[PDB]
Amino acid sequence: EVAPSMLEITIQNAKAYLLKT
Amino acid sequence: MDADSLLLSLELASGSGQGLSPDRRASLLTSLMLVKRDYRYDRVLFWGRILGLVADYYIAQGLSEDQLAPRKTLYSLNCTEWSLLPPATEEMVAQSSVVKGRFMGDPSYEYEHTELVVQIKEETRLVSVIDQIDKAVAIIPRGALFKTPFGPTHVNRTFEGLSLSEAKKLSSYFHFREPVELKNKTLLEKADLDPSLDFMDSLEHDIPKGSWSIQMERGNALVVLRSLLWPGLTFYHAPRTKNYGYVYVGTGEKNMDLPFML
Amino acid sequence: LEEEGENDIGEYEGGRNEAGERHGRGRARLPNGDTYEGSYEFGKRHGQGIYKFKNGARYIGEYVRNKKHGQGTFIYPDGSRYEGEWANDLRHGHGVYYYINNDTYTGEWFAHQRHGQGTYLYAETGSKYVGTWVNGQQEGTAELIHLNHRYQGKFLNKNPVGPGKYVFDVGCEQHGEYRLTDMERGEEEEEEELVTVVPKWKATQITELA
Amino acid sequence: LLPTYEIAEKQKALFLQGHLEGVDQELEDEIAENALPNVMESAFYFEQAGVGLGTDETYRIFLALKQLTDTHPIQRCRFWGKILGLEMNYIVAEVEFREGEDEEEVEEEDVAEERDNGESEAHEDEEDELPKSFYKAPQAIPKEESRTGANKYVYFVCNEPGRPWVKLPPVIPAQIVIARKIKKFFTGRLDAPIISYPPFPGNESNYLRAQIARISAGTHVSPLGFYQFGEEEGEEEEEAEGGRNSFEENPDFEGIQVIDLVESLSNWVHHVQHILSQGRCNWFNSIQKNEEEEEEEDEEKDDSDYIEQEVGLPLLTPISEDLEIQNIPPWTTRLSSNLIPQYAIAVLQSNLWPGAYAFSNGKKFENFYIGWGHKYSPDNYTPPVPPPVYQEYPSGPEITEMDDPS
Repeated sequence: EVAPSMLEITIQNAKAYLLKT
Repeated sequence: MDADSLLLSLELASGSGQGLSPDRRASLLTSLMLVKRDYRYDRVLFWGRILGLVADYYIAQGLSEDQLAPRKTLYSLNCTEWSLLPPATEEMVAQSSVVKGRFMGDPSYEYEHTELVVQIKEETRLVSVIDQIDKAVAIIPRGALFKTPFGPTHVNRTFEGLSLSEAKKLSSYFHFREPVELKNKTLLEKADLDPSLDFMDSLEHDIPKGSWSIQMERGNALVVLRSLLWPGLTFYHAPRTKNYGYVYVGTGEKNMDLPFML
Repeated sequence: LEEEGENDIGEYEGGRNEAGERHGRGRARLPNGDTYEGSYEFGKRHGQGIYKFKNGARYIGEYVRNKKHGQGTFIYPDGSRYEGEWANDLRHGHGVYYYINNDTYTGEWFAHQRHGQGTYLYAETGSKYVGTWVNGQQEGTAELIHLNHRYQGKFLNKNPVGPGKYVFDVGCEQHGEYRLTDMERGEEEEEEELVTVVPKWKATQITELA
Repeated sequence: LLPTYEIAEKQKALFLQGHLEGVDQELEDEIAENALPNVMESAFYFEQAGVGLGTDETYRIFLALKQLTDTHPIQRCRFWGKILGLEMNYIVAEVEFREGEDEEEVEEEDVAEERDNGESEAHEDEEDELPKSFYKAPQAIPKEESRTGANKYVYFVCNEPGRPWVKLPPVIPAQIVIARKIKKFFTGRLDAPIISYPPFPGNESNYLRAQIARISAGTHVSPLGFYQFGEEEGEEEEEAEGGRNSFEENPDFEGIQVIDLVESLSNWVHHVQHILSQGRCNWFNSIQKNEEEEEEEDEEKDDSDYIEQEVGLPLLTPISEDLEIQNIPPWTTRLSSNLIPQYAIAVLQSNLWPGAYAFSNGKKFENFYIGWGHKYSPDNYTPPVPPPVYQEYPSGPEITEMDDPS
């Protein structure tokens, strides 16, 4: 498995922050 | 230990008992903002006091727009007349490492050492002692600074202070200098850290282990980190606010008996 | 006392060979007041036996031709004792010495002296000196281990020398050096001026446990 | 639920006045007169000196000494100081108790001395007797009695204001010798063992008492003429071996000028007895045997068993004669403000014990240690060498195997 990119990790962090209620 | 909140800093760091006189306190409050304009500093930090046999060295520094830039050191003997100090090199430290004892208090005083007679000034010794303390036991909390992708590091204006859980942990405090061990850290360890927040070396991996005596003065409303590698250093932190700072009041001698001491 | 009276034999109870010499297991009361109980061979001691001296000294172990040999336990009249190998009435091989104040030395032996690797535990403190022994003096690479710490470095004439480091249980090491510093000039009575070599620790760096 | 609130609910016991609705005013008059120090004025003077705690912590210890003096029959008290630590600091008060109300520990040594004479009887085997050891162990240096020497000043220690104070155990001469030979932090807990070389015969509470006594014996200083010796009538013939161990405050102390107190070291005099290298304040002879035993050993007394009498510095010694730490003066004198000589107060800093400070406005003084409780040394703390290996029993004729005759 390829490690996720720093761009992808920041995208997941940005998506999860917008998912915060 | 900002000059704008120096009075609050001295009142909070007075829990270590090494305060200052109202003569020296108000002289410091006025003279730091004088040094701030006279050298056009963005911020001015009161370093602390190096005790002596006749007089006490009162040390402070100024900073540029970049918070990680090399700072400029100034010293005083009565908290009024401030004189700048030269930067240190490797030969500068290597000369000064052989001098032991307390400071006389006179910047023109000189120490004689026999090498297998090298003259080593007290101002020469003062500069190296300040720089050795600055590289070793400087503390800044996590999130106080953010590093832009352009390269300069600025003060985070959204920094609301550490939480109650993070203030009790040594990993939330970082060295206030350029990273050293972070470059040696592996890529797997680098994947979990924020490049804009975790760009410094943490106090959890400080050498030696257990060099920080973290204490709860007024019940972690004031978080007091006292250095054990350098006695007389007290760093205060007030959680959920912007109050922070460190002060060194001592003889300027390393506690290299720390393995014997722990 | 090893100059035998060839005509003063003393008391003996045990077997004898065809030549009249003492053989086999027997008990002999020697003319110096000492007593022995053990096996004999051709009028000489051989094998296991117990030799009890006059003042309270006693050896339990093997003997070979009027000389102590093999494993043996000697309990000295001062209350100290040694348990280990013997060779020609000398402390040899590996052995344990229990001293007069419950100090325990455990290690090699050579000609009644502490030699080779050895561990000397001080009973009053609890520190153990683990390292090379040369003629009963502290020398070579050695470890002074006490409670939560150990010094790892070199020794010389019971004065530790040179570079070394202290390893503590909290997770740290302290690298420095020992300098042999001769400032104590004894104003005692005029008898054999002893250079009281005082080693001073001078640390240079502190490291974590790797 | 934050520990800020935990101290807050603990400190409100100090802040709240007790529900003394029914307590006699005469009893309140007899209690609240003479049992208290001026900690608050001291900290301001040490604030003038450039040291001392902040106000809010000082007033909290100022509260903590109230509950301490209300709970215990304290005659005199003084804020000794604050010794910092790893997990928590120690707030230390030096006191003196009333007469006849001391909680005397009722002979704990009576149990320890009755567990060695276990003679084994009724076993008849008269062969192979062990040679009994003639090693008489060196006599342990006896503890100093109460209200005398290093044990003269009783010390209570509290971790935080609002927490109950705990009595420090009395200090031992073997403890002081070892505490000088070791150097350790404090962990904030008095039950933590002192794990060092040589081993400390006691916990952190005993080490804290030993460190406090060492600080008190060498930092507690007074202006010259503040304290005077009492004029005892009739004891002119008993001054040969016993020094004057008592001092009284001089009512005629007009006062030394601050500039004289700063420019001259000799105007500061110590007011606590020095602790000897034996570990006492008054020397003890460990070789002084019984008179019934001396009558038979008068013909073979060697000249190698003499112990030189350790005589320390007496009471009221100027700080100028204290030992220079490699041409470093042991005391630092400065004005509280160099711009004003008239309201300068004499800042005195102990270079021998960093964190020990003493003020003098001319008439009032206190001594106050705020540090880590450790002695300043120019070189490293060198751990002691292993003791020399005891010389084995020599291989004489009693170890040389006597030959077998034919």
